[PDB]
Amino acid sequence: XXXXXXXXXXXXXXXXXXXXXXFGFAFIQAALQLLMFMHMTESENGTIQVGNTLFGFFGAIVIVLGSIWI
Amino acid sequence: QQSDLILLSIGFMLFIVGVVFVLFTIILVKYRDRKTFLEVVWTVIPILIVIALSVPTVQTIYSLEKAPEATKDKEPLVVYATSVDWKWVFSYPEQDIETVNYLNIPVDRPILFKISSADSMASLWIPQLGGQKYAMAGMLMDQYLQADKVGTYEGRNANFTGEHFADQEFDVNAVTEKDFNSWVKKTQPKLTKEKYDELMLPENVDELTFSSTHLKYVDHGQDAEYAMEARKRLGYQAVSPHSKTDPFENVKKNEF
Amino acid sequence: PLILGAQVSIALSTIAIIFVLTYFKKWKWLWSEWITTVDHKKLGIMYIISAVIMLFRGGVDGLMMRAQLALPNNSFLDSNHYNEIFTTHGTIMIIFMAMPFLIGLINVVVPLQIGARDVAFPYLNNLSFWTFFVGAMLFNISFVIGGSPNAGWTSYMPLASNDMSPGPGENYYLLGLQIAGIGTLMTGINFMVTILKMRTKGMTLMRMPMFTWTTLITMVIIVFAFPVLTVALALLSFDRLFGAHFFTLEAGGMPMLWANLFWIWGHPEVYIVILPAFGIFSEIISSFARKQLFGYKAMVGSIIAISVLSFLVWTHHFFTMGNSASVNSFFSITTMAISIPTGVKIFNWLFTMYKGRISFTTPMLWALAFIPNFVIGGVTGVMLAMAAADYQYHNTYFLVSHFHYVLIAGTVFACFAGFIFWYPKMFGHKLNERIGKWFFWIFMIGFNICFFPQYFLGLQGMPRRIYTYGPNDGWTTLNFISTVGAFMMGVGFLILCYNIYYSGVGRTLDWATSSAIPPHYNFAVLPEVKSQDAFLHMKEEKTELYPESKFKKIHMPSNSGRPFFMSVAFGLAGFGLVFEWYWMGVVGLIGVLLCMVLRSFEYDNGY
Amino acid sequence: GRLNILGFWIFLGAEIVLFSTLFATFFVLKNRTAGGVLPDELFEVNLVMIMTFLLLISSFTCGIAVHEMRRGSLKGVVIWTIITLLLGAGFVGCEINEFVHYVHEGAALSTSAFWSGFFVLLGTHGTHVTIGIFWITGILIQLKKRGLTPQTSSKIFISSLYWHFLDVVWIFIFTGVY
Ligand code: HEA
Ligand code: HEA
Ligand SMILES: [Cu+2]
Repeated sequence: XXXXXXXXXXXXXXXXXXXXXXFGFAFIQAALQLLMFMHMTESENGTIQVGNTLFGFFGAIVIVLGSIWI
Repeated sequence: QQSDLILLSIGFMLFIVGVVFVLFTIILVKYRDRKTFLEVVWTVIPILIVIALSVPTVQTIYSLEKAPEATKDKEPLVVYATSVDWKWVFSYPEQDIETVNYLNIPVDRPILFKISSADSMASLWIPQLGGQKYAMAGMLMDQYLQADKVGTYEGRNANFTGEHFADQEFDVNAVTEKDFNSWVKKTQPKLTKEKYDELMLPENVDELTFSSTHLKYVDHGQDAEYAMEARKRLGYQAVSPHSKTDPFENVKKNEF
Repeated sequence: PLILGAQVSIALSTIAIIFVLTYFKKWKWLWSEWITTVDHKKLGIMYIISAVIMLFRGGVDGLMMRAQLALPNNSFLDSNHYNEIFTTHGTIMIIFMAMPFLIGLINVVVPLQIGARDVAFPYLNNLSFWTFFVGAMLFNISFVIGGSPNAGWTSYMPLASNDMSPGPGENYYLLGLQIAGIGTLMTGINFMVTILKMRTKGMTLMRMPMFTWTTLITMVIIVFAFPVLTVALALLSFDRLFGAHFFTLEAGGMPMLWANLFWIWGHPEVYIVILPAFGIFSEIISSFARKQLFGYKAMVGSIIAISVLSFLVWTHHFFTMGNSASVNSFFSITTMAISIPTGVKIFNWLFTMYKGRISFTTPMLWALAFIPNFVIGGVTGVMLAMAAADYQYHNTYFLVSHFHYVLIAGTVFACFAGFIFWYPKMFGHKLNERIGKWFFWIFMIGFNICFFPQYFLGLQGMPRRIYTYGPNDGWTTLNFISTVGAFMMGVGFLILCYNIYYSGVGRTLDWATSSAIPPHYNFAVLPEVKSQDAFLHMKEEKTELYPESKFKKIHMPSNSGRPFFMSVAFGLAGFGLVFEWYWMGVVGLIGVLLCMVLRSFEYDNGY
Repeated sequence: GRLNILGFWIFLGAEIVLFSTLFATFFVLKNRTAGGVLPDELFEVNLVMIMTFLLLISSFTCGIAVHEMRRGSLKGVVIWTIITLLLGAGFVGCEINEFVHYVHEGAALSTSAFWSGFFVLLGTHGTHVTIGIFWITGILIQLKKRGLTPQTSSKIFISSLYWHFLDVVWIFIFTGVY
């Protein structure tokens, strides 16, 4: 019931993604996965769970933006 | 040798650190045998050791970019440098001349070395010129040099080893301007069109004067695919055991 | 070729010796209490006993290198042999020596010092040994069966595909490490949860103490700096075999693109070899010294710095390839910001050793020599960070002389420190101390006269990866003195093996076990600890033991024979793709077929 | 209580670096194809691929929340996990026909350096979503002689979140390559 609100809202992000082509377009991609993954991390085993992927995306910025930096 | 002053000056900086830990161990330890505020106050000296180098090094990284040794912004000589396997190739675009495994440059003249490679990555070290630049097969890297004093400068490669790579030592010389102008006007064989393709095979070679520039062939700095049209057009691809000797089909210029 | 004819007969002899002497009947001890065993104590034993095996393989290779490089015009090794021997020497270390030796000292000492039974997933940790072992047999079978790689431990792409030319050369380096990368990745995932959710009551996170903290940081970089190696080789494995053009010179692909992927994994993994080396030395220098590791807000706080700052520095092995200048100063300034979180860690062992007492035993000598020798190498890598001057001493032995001072003093001594300091854990008694000092002195003095002349060899003008130097300004003796010191370290490995032929001032849960060679269940009751150092607070202060009638049930994570068959499938698929089979593999697809069948067996077994 | 929900969770954080390396490779090999075919792919197929996968999680974000956590639809496991299993073959079948149709100029990794990354950045991508089907159907063999209850049969959740991690880079691929 509560998940249907995020699922329906996520579909609008992909539709709005096509309108961008057919920063400003690099944040809607992560925001789509924030709403996608925020319904299943915390808690109990949390903090470590949602924290493990936090510095993981850091390396993704370091690897991608670092390779393009040359 | 512009960055050589960094080497000698930094040597004493770590010579002190090497003896500081001699004082931090040998002074005590022996005396002490059976028979929170210092760490935070220590955070004032460690950057002081690296920030004294995190500025002159950066003031040199940007210094080696623009016009280097002894010239402001005049006398621009260009020398296209290409690296095949084992063997070194240098072509002068100023006048139709190209030398192999040998290079002469006038002293106190800017030289815009266009660095590139043919088949394998390399880099013209030349321990007398200082900084080396990788020979990237696919694009030309600019690197300016000069000559301190008249002499015989040794030269070698970064030596990304591959059977014939330790003997990549090519001798270069730096003479006066008057003697350099008479060197061009004496030589300038020719570009035999086919002998260029006869170079990409890795063996051993002698001087090979060549009084014609080769840059009329796909630039070589671009389109680094000139390794299939090279080794394969003459019918040759090596292996590790047996049946080598350039898999048959001769024509070349070797040693002895 | 003449030399490689004797070893293939000796390799067949060792296999034939196993059948007669050992295989009278082994499906009762080898297949039961070993091979597929689950106890972490036995797994870590098989880890370091393999690294000692690789020490002799990398030893004869490393010795004959400098024996070939004794003086100019020497005709010991030709071109295509000095190229294969020095490449095998570097790859056998770090990957197949320092990695199984450090994790071996981690898969044994770490689970005891936390009070837990085994690890988080003692089943996946079983294959994590054979996953490396089949990758070790893969890389070792390149001796006579195929061909050892000859492109260096880095093995750049433009001299690796067709310009290289040997088919079964780089393939072993590709499939050998690709399998071992899977096992090592799981080794960093097992211990990241073992130290986070299996600690005993009272074992606080900030104090547990510091060596297990370095292991925590060691297994954090493994998780984020090994999937890179998993695809970096997979991309390269597609170029060689399946005909991909990621970095091939022909179809236009970037040749330097494979360099950044290898070094994005390279320098972060470079600390994975020095992090447990720092941890093992952190205890031994603070255990026999009978003091407290003074400094945690700036020592464990300094261990998190190099954990995240290890991925903003990897672009220092380049510099020479003419980058965007500013990006050559970014990673040049940043590299200086990494020798400060590491630099504070040396000022933490000397002030944990002062005011307190000390007694120089064999494990202390490994910690005694670790302090200067690692710094003498560290006071050289600081110069390598200077990109303005890195162009002068890039490669040319001065690079080799820097790191050999950094890693042999750092990890190899830690591999020897943890070898002796935690040898009573492995079996009864320990090493004879007095003749063990003979091994230390000769191995220590030969280490300096081997790589300190290399500092002069490289600065004078001797590049690396060269089989003959030549009479250049009388620089022959410096190359010979380096060889004499190289061969002086060789003398001692006999003493090291002679000491094993014989077959404490604890401050943590090391000697807190019920007896020597601790049992399977390890600790009948879990210690309350509730302090920074458990053993010292559980000795003079009160007593605290394992009282009877307070026992309980067992753990019961018995053995499963699938990890051995699972790693054989990887070894069979990898070997099939390497040894010939250029385009596709007939048996390489079967290994994936056998693996995916066993991955269905993974979630089809109830226990 | 099972720690495999966390142990096989930091592995999902490791695959972020796995796909970031392939994203770093592809983004540097973007301006190549100096000699070959320029990328001109079907637009409507990309949305049909993503909208099927965005509805795949739409039937999976509420596929364990209102399934096992809210109430107890033990009979719906052969309904919600099966319907979401058929959507996994939609991405496999469409990407296979997308690769087969790419044989017409630009086949495999041999035509150009750019197509090497595209077929691999979407290769193990396609392999991860392929083995997930064999993993989601591997747990479906439990409603027979087992039929465990929630908070005990952790096989469903640890494979559901790994299956959810796909849509993370699946959308990042949508903005990455397209
Ligand atoms: C863990 C790191 C590590 C360790 C322990 C060693 C161990 C040794 N290494 Fe090496 N080395 C590297 C890391 C390491 N090396 C790396 C990374 C490369 C480059 C990789 C590449 O690019 O290819 C390299 C390559 C390399 C070079 C540079 C190659 C070149 O530039 O041409 C040198 C220089 O002399 C060298 C020497 C030695 C010596 C003398 C030892 C000594 O420690 C030897 C130790 C030996 C023993 C412990 C056992 C002794 C053996 C015997 C007693 C057997 C005697 C019996 C008979 C001969 C029958 N090795
Ligand atoms: C255990 C592995 C290990 C560790 C810990 C290090 C540690 C360091 N390394 Fe190195 N390195 C290698 C493994 C390692 N290295 C290998 C394998 C190569 C060759 C790879 C190849 O090409 O094959 C290499 C080569 C290498 C390069 C690349 C050279 C090239 O381009 O070819 C660089 C460049 O920055 C470097 C620098 C450093 C620095 C600054 C540190 C610092 O972390 C060191 C920190 C220590 C100190 C800084 C000294 C102690 C500090 C104090 C006593 C405080 C006071 C001192 C100051 C304030 C300065 N080393
Ligand atoms: Cu590094």
